[PDB]
Amino acid sequence: MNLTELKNTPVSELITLGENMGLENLARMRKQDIIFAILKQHAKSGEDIFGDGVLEILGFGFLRSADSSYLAGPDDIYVSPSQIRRFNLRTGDTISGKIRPPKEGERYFALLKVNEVNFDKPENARNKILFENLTPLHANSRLRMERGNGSTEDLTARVLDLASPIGRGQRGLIVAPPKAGKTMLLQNIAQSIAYNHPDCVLMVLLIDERPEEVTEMQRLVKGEVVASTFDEPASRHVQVAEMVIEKAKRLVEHKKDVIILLDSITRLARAYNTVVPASGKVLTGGVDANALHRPKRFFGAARNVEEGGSLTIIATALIDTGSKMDEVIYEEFKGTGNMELHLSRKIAEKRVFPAIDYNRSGTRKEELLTTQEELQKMWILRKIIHPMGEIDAMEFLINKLAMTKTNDDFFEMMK
Amino acid sequence: MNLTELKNTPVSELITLGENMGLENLARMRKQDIIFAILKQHAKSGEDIFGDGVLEILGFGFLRSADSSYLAGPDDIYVSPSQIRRFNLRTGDTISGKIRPPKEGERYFALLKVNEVNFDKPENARNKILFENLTPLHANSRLRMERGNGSTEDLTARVLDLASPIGRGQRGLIVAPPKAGKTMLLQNIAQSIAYNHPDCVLMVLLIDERPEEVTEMQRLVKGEVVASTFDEPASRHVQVAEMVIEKAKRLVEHKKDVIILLDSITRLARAYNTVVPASGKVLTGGVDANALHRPKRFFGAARNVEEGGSLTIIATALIDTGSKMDEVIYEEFKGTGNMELHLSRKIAEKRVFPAIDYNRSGTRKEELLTTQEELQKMWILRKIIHPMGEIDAMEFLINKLAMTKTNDDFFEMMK
Amino acid sequence: MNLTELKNTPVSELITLGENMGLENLARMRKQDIIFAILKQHAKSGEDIFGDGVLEILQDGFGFLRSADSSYLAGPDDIYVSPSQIRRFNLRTGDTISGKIRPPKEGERYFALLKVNEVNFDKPENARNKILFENLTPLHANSRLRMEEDLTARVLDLASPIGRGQRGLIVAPPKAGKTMLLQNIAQSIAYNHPDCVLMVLLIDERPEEVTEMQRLVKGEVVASTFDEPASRHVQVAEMVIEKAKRLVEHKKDVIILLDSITRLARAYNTVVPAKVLTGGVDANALHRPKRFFGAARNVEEGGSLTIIATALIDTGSKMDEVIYEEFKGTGNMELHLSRKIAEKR
Amino acid sequence: GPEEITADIPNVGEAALSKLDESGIVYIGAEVTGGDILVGKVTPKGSDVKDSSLRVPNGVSGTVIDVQVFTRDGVEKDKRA
Amino acid sequence: EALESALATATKKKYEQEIDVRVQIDRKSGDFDTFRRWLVVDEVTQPTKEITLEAARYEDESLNLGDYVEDQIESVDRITTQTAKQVIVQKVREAERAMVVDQFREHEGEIITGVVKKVNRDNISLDLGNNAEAVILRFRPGDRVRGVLYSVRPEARGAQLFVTRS
Amino acid sequence: HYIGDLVQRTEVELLKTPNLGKKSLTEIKDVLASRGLSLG
Repeated sequence: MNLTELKNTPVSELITLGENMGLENLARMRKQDIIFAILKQHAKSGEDIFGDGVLEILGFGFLRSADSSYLAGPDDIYVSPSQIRRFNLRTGDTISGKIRPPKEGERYFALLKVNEVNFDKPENARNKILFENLTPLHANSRLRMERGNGSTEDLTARVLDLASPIGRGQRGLIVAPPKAGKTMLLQNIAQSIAYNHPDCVLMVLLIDERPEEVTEMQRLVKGEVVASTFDEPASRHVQVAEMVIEKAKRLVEHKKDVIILLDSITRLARAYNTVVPASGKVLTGGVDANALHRPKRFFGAARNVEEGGSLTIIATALIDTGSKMDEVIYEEFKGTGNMELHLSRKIAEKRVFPAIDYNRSGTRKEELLTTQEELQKMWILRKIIHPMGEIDAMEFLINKLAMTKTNDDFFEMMK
Repeated sequence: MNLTELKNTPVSELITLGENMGLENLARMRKQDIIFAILKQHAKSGEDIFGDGVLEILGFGFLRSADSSYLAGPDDIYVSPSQIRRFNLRTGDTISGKIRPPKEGERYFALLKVNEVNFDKPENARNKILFENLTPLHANSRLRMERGNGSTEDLTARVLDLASPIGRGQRGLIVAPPKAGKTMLLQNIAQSIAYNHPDCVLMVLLIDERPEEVTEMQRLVKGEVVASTFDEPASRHVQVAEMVIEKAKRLVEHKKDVIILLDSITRLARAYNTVVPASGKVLTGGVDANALHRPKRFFGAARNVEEGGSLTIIATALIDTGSKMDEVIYEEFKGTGNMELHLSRKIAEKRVFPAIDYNRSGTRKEELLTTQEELQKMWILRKIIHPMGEIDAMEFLINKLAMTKTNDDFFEMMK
Repeated sequence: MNLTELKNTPVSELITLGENMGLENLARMRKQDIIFAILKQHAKSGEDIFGDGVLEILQDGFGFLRSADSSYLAGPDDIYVSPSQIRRFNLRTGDTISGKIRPPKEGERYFALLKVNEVNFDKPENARNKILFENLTPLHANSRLRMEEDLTARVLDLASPIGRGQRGLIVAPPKAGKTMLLQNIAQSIAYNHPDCVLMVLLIDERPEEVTEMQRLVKGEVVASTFDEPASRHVQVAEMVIEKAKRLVEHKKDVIILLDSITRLARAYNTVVPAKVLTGGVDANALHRPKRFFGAARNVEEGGSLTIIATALIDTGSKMDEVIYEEFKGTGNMELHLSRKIAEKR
Repeated sequence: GPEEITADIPNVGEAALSKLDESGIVYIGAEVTGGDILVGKVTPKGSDVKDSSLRVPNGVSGTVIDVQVFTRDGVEKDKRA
Repeated sequence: EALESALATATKKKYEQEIDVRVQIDRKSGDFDTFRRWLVVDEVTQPTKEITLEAARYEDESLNLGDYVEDQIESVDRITTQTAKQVIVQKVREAERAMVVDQFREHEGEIITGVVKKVNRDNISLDLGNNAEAVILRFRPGDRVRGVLYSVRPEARGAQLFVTRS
Repeated sequence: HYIGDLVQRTEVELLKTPNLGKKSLTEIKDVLASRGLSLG
């Protein structure tokens, strides 16, 4: 008896099971009302009910579900503050334990006993080192995006590795104007990470995005996809973004490699700028004095932990969107991170993918992820690409990468 | 004796029928009073009275009419909350059944039994999957706006198909300055949809528009034209927009292809910004924080359903109106849609209709609405049109499309 | 028993030490609450408690002793300084006070100061009688602070020799080597002149570079990342210059390694009450960082204050150019870097 | 300050207010007895209003059969009036 | 806090055999709710406001002794404003008293004189005609007392300037 | 069903059962404040 197990079941099985029990007509009823009726009838027998979800502390807290993208629902598990005072739980701690249906006078499921905390025993979670106590360092472990199988999808990952290598805990920005191919590039990164490094928790977070890319992402990648379309206000965009970063931070504290692919750093800045109270001080572009304080907090959270685990955040930026506010947001975020992946619109319109600005790209302290001979080969490649034009460099790169299958054979033939 | 059939008859026939029955002088009485009088006399003999209408739940609700834009009236079909809790009826459900004249102390016709729900069997209407549980789909089916009869009216549709192909479930935006030709362009789209795709449920929602434009649209296109002139307050604009979106969702749940042509997305945004209570926080341009929440969901409701039916909403944006509030609304909703049909004022001043900005126009993911060879021919056409100016592009396009009737002949001559 | 000593101990030792004393379970508790619980239980035994920190006088009259390891942040374990003690010892902002402290009673949230034992790492008798910084005669740089990873320091010495009380501006475009150049300066100062108080004041910087700058040089690195508001950036900048001025009055050689020419100027421009100049800068917004930069001077009676700043030009915004053009006329040393040479590595 | 005839009187019970309506007048036909409340009225001492309601004298009882309300010109009428 | 304490006192005086009623409201639009609380204790003293530990068993006995806030909210007049106004004007005098404390600290550093009001055992009082008051840890009312204050402890219902001589 | 069965047991024994709710416990405490029932 699990909450997520009954929730993933279709409506046909839920209605059929209810009709055999002899209850009210479940056809003209909501899915949550059907499960609520089944859990009540099953609890009257004497059996126990189990549930799970990430805690969202308001004094009381709620265990939001993963299928609802952590949204306030009627079937949320009520977590009294007394339970938060005993185990000292925080926002982001996944609580998987025995639950009970709301009795007379109650409206939410109550937590009777917790069995699993953050996909681990509660005994190991009561004694843990906080994320603020972890000593951060630069990217040490290399996350090679190149799969090595030889498919034409791997071409984007190969160019990315030769331009800006990404490791565990790396924080980069993919600068790209609208209509540049950020969706196909992000899906290629998600597939390359899950295939090469299946141990890294992949989380594709979408904020203020379109519902077309939401169902397209869930049905393409193999992992957890939390999305919040623009149908929700900016307050929900803030809450969903906070629930993901809090869940990610708690997993990193358990020595886990969490990777967040949020293509909404520009929209999240607008989301905080809308929900922030007016202070009477507006900067250039319509940004409040503290509207950028929050997105910089989420952005800077990405770091590499030496004691264990890592938090990787690869976000895409938007430029030349016709609004001066996005330019100020981009300018403040240009000098914030240590990896800028600029994409040229002129090359993108010519159907030349990947349209990556190889000259403007780069990685700070890249010697910690690549060897000495590999760094030299990248330097020789830059000395040949830089004199050629932007379009000429892409045509030169495609013609050279088409001669072989892997980048190792390419570097061996150039020497 | 239906209510809608009796309301469509002229007043001359109603007064004539009232005098033959032997009632009081109906010349100085209201048409609604004549209807209320003849129903009591007709039910006095023993015959039953039947009616219909869309439900508008206030706990109780009424069955409003479509010819009066769902205006609140004292003579409608009262729907008691007992029947609402019995059949689980919601706002937008078309209810048809037997009615009775009100007794002493009542002011509305009571509903006894519902016979037809949403113009379908009640058994198929009670067991259904809600719109919130429908799995979205991409734009697969092509809604070819081209007539093919070689008429000069088809030139607007031919340019639209080459610039922004529209399919089932598409959510586009028609950006145009005032006095550009949005009226004639919308009428041509309404005529092309009703002629090429008669199965689609065409809807025209002209909120806060001129009365002469309202009566002209009803007498020009072949379909339902629900409008709300500027003589009505913003509360009417909210209620009419709510009745339209609720009726549209019920049809999509009934596997119907609804196409809503909206020309008041900016006016509707002002309507919600006017009726929203004072929250205390005002953004740039005099827009409330919760003022853009309602129109963004109405415009975003358009989606393609895999289980059956689709919802297409093509709104028209207004720019360069001299007010900074409309610019903020336009710039906020620009990141929501996936199609921008820009109209150039410089071309409209030269009396070159239609004045469509072919350069800034386009549709993302258009490869799923056109074939491989069709997408390539559109790419070749753009690569030649892009270097030329906006005015020179239209003169080149008009002279080429005028040589033949269909775009297939033009594609064969370019090769 | 010192406050800073307990804040540097690991969490594992604090949990074990607390459980032996017979208190509530410290495993599921914050580090600040553990130290606060230990100090209360240790004070009930009868032992004395000592603390230290840089004084920050509030507007209401009282002040708090900000800790150095917390980057001068208002914490629950701050040492309350009554206004009576400020008027008694003539205390001002920046006076590092170390004395016997006591845990707050029922209803208080800050440690109270009973008796001061040391003022600014010196006897209180030498601090009560002192010459103000405004009375010290300003002079040019006399003593040579030779900076001779060493290749950058050699070029800097041959281009513009930096000495005690120097006021320079390291002008460089984005992606020109400011990170590598600043590390070589910080390493050279801590190695050649370990007696000087090296304070790497970073404002609106990356956290990973902040913890790498702190864990590499041998000195005190008070930094404030972008995670903090502009109001704290202004306060931390004031705490540094006030502490530096007091040390110069105490005959100390302080070297303020400032890297916030643009970040701190935007911070003052953000918190200044609303005169519109070119770039969106108020007329009274650049006066505060001007005295902050101009405070660097050589004192003949004793001590010196050196401030080596790094300018940011060609950042794509005209506001940074006006700030650079205004601060250029104040200093007397500009070290420009070429982007063409930096791109060629 | 003037006095009001509001239906809410300080220091009363539920049974005492049962016979009173939403305005403060006993329903015509109620079985009133001695000691009950007829009309509620408080006078402001300096809110600091004091109880000055009209009650039924001891011993006498009866049934309310008519209630007359006369108000001065200009003053607004109440729901009972 | 003064408003919710006034409503708590008003509800306390309303009931006869029900004491220790509290109410918490910290929102502008959010109305106030009266939730009567009981004292968590393992004894049976004060049976009108005491509760057993078995009520805290739902919380896995997490509620330690000394903190007593948990109960179901119950149903929540213009006459209550009489005692409410008295509490408001009382806290204003306490807030004005704290203002004199701040003004005294700004001009502190001189020996002051005070007049005793009452002779409470181990706690006398002082009088200064500036809406101020001070106490000295262990005279007759009408005599001037010389004492220098050094610290002020947060006494209940408003802090008081503690003066010491030794 | 009768008040005698509930008054025979103390309030502590009644609170150790999941059948009792928050509103029922508050109502029992209010009736016990008058020293009429639920006195152990």
